[PDB]
Amino acid sequence: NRKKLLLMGRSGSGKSSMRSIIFSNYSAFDTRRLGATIDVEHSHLRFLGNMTLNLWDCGGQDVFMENYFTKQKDHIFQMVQVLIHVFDVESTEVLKDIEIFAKALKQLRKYSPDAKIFVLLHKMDLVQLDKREELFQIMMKNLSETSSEFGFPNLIGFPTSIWDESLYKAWSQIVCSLIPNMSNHQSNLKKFKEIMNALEIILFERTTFLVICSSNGVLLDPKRFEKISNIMKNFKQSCTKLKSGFKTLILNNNIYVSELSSNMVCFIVLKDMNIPQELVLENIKKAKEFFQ
Amino acid sequence: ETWVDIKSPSIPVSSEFANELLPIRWKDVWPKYVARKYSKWRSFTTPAELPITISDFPSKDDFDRNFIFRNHSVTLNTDQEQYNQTYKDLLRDMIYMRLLTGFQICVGRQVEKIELSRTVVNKYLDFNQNDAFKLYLMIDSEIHRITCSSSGIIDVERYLRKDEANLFDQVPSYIPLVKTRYESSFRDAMIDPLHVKRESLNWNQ
Amino acid sequence: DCLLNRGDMWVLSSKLVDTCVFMDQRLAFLDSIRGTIKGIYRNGKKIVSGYIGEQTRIIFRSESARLIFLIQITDEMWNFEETGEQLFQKMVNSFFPKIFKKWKD
Amino acid sequence: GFVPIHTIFYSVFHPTEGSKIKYEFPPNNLKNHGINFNTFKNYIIPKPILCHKLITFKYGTYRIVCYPVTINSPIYARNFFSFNFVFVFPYDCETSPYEPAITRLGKMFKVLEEQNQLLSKSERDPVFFDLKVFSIQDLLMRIFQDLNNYSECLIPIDEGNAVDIKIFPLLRPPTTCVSLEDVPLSSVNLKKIIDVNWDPTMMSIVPYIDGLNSIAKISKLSNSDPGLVIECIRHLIYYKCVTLSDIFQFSNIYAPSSLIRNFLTDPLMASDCQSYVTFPEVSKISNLPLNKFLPTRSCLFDLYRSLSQGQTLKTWYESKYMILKENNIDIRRFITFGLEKRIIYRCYSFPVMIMPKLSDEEEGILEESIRNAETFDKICVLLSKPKLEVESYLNELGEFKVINS
Amino acid sequence: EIFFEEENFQDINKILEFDNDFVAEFCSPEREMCNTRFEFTVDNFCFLGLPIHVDSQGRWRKSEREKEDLGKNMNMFHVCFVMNPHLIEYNKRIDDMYQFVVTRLSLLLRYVQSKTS
Amino acid sequence: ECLPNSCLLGVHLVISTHSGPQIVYHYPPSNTAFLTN
Ligand SMILES: Nc1nc2c(ncn2[C@@H]2O[C@H](COP(=O)(O)OP(=O)(O)O)[C@@H](O)[C@H]2O)c(=O)[nH]1
Ligand SMILES: [Mg+2]
Repeated sequence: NRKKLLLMGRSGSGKSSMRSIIFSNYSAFDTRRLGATIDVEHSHLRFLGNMTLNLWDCGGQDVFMENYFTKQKDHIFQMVQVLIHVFDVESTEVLKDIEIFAKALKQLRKYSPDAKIFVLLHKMDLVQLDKREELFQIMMKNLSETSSEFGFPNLIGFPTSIWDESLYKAWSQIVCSLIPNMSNHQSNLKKFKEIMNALEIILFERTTFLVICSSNGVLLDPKRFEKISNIMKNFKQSCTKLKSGFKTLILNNNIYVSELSSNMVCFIVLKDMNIPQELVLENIKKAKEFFQ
Repeated sequence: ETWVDIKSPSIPVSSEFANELLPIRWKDVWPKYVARKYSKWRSFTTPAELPITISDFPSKDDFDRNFIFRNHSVTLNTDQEQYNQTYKDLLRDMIYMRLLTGFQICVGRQVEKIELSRTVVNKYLDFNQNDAFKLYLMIDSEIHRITCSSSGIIDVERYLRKDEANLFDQVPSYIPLVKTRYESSFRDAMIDPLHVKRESLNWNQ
Repeated sequence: DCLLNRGDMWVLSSKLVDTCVFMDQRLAFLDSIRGTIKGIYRNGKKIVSGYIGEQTRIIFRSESARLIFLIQITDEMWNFEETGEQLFQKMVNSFFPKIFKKWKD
Repeated sequence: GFVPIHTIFYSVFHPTEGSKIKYEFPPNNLKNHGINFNTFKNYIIPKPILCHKLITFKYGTYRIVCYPVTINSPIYARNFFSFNFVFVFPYDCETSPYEPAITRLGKMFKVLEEQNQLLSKSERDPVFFDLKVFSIQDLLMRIFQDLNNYSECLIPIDEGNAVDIKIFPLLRPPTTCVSLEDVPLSSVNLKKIIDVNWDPTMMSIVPYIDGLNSIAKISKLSNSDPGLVIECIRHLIYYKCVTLSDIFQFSNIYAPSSLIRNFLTDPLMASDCQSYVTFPEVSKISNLPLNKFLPTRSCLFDLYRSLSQGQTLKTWYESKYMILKENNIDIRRFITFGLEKRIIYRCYSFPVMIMPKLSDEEEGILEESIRNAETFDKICVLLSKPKLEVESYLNELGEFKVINS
Repeated sequence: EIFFEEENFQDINKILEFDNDFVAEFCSPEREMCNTRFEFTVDNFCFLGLPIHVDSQGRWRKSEREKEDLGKNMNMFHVCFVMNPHLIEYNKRIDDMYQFVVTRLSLLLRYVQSKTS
Repeated sequence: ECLPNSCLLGVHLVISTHSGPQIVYHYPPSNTAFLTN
């Protein structure tokens, strides 16, 4: 179960910043000290307990980018499952970025045409708040007209930044496109939701704290998953100060955050506030071996 | 002696006598058993001051070969006891002024051997418990011993090392040419480096 | 960054008697002078904490001191070493930058 | 000989357009000769695990030597500034002498870049800097031309910095099997080489080097420890000046070698052999009886081949004494010329086991020498006694035999 | 057995103060620097070998299901010898090691990989 | 030098899959201090 993810972009696009924050556990202020990635940096990251991710943090500078599509084209773009192209909105060479993306799409269509393309419009915190979404539209349409040209009828894009929680949503949806047996996880989560009579049950990953699945797939915030992921990353970094690891968290006897297994974390919001804690904890412990 | 006479450079070291080739005045900065391979960069980065204590002293024959003898007797007047200054404060000030010139306080075995062949020698100075202090100080020029009692009559005996045939008169005059940073021509130095020396202070006054 | 007289070192050592210290303990003298116990030795061992007695050879190293350099310019400065380096090239390219980096560190 | 440099180029890491050849001399040499800076660009500008090291690799027929340097400071953009002064040589040479020069050049320019940013500001581009808080081409031309022509350079780059390079040949380290029974020769005149910077021991060893003094004899004569004499002789061997030889006795087993034909095939060996082996006058030693005008080259060749493996010098000299008397031949010089020209060798004597009362130290070193199968020469040197006394002492100690190898 | 003593052991992930990922990176050349000598020197450490790389097609040479997957996915294998010859005998030791050991071993390995993986 | 000395320290088997280069087997796991000295 080896998944080959490519992480490409232009110079200074922030690819290694995403790789460090999501997986290597770096803060937002600690990405300024990062150097320039030379050629391709490989990272073998173990997701859940069975998945292994071969993330290829590519260079992004002009010599490396010209080298990718001429000499190493038979190596970087073969047996590829997911491409993640990072577009910087601070770039003044947007047409060159679109041409680089077109060459990457052409190579992927030539070699491994079953892959999944994702685009992240990074550094979307320097732009003013009023012109963000429209800008995300204005590029994306063009990218769609590019993406449908070289095969690939579908292309999913995300307005991302390292100073908010959108990175977690983008990376969660990128990673979840590779997780096997998602239907079984959804069915078991629905069964547990019916059994415990819970308002919403969300299943994460323990290390990266990315969302894996949700019970639902009073109006609630549509961006609650990424906010909970950011809050849990902050709480893990806070609990590292006490020389220990986070295990459980009970809020108002209504919100239970529990270590479901050695690779997942469950976030259960129930309906009745009068349930004793031990019954919910026991039912959590019974389902610990079920999701394994 | 300031040098050891090697018989020949072609003969090897005798046992491990090279570790005994250390200055006597700076011998106390090194630890008892830590090797010298560690204190290399520490001399450059963080230079060490001259220690207060000295662990060497002349033997009995050296005091009867080349030395002389003087005598002091000091006791503060009634004017200084108008302020809160007793004989202990005078002794502390006198030891303070014996220092700042290069003096080193003598505590160890040789000083005790000299003291017996004439009770407790002191290194620090505590006015609360003890009430009578005796301590030696040593530079190459002269060796002081300061004794005190409850009577307040502080006694200082100084043994001056006599000069050997006027070494500062047997060396030729040597005036180099010094060019400083703001100068542009090599002028003449205004001091003879060889004939300037730390002079023996008149400690009585 | 502070001027202690030799007698000031003597007095500060006199106040540090029958008092136990440890590593990196910032002592204070006259509420302004700062110290740092960077090393306690006993029987050849660098102990973390130690007891200072009447016969403890306490030393006062200075981290801000005056230094004089005397460089000999001779006929040998332009000579070559066996590897292929001039001696003044070693002096101005390997000795002084290293000592300044160590002083800043 | 020193290999000429083929191409020298200065590479820098641009934060937008990547690693590239900033300058190169000769111009368009890499592209004309086939070298491509898209295959080994990851070694010229590497990740900071290979930096500050002497990377030397092979590209086709060209050996590429470089010392990449990466400087970490917040002043430069992306917190790093990477460069490399890369030298290219043909593969079929020895790049050994140029490696310390390249390493020192890289270290010096790293020091200057850390000091006053001599290389970063020379690009005249603010993209190399954060922007929030001297010609390299002429220097490369001068380095290339001066190292190809003179093997030296004193190229000035500023008011206080100069690229100062001299290329020295690499020499083999000397032997470690030098002992107390080996006499040192001197193919060079050591009197005129002594200057003020010599070791004090090497000054004293020089007068007592004449082809007949043993190292123990030199040590006792010059009042020196034998170990420092051993080290000084090793230093003199290191410069190819002093070659060891054997102690000359009249009980040695000198034998012809496989190079005796060099006494005929070398046109300038026999002519010097006539003048070398002859006494300056009619010496009295050529007039003593066996018991009581220059030599012909055929005579000398017949005397060289008369030696044999088992005929000691006493037996050969008393079997050929009219020839060495009429021709006025010094036997010690006769043997030493053959040993220096490697036309005869010595068959060593080995006392393998099967008188005055010597002291405990002498008998201890005697037993230690016998247990290690040391030659008669070393035992004689250590005991300060001749061969006959040593043989009598050994026969008193136990039965033994002599091997002449 | 001396290579596995406590005073003479290092972790599997580290080779001569270098990680396995970095060594596998810089001992894996491009296509232009493969199928030939790879005499690479860092600092008194010659990494020497004859990398064998697949051609434009899937051909290695011209005349459990993870095993077949790795056989169809691998494109290069390299047998790298680490040497530390002295500076005066580099051109002899490296040349004889490449001529007598590395070349024949790597060519036989390429042949056996070409016929039966 | 006629004395034979094959100055060898170890071997690596480095393969390059499509998931990146990797080391499969290196025989001597000793450190630099024991190997060089
Ligand atoms: N302000 C801001 N800076 C960013 C953002 N993303 C990346 N960066 C900057 O990008 C720099 C590092 O870029 P890097 O990951 O090395 O780019 P890469 O090498 O092309 O992957 C850091 O100094 C960050 O300050 C962002 O969303 N906002
Ligand atoms: Mg990067």
